[PDB]
Amino acid sequence: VNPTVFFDIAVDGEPLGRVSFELFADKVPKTAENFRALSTGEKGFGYKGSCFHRIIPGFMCQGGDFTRHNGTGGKSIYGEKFEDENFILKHTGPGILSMANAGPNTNGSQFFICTAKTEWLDGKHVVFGKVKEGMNIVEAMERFGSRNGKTSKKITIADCGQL
Repeated sequence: VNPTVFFDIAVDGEPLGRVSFELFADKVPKTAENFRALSTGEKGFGYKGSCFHRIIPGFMCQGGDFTRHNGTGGKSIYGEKFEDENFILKHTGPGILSMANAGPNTNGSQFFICTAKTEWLDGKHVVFGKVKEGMNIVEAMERFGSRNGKTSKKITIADCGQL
């Protein structure tokens, strides 16, 4: 059975709500395991306390840079970067979880939650999960974004783990 992980989201330190994700370990096991382990922190580092640094309404919410907090950092449990596992799954609509990258085979820890269908990312970003519960919380987060991605309040992962 595919693992489920949760983020508890806070806005300027005030609790907003919980989002849970199904990770498609049956189709992208290496990519799913990276996200799972970073969510539990079991390797000694991970997402707890990190922020969503880029939110564009009608597009996506981006996070996972837990070392520089602005899109220039992060690392995977396999090292600084790891390969594109496969592109079996596509960006079919809101709720899709996909890896951010800076070119072929440069996955780290950064990810984005799609809030729209983003078909032009198919075959370039590895899809590895989907929102299971709390899409309404993602929609609420989206309202703190802007056209250039800067957030009007600090959106943080106050807690996270495996359900």
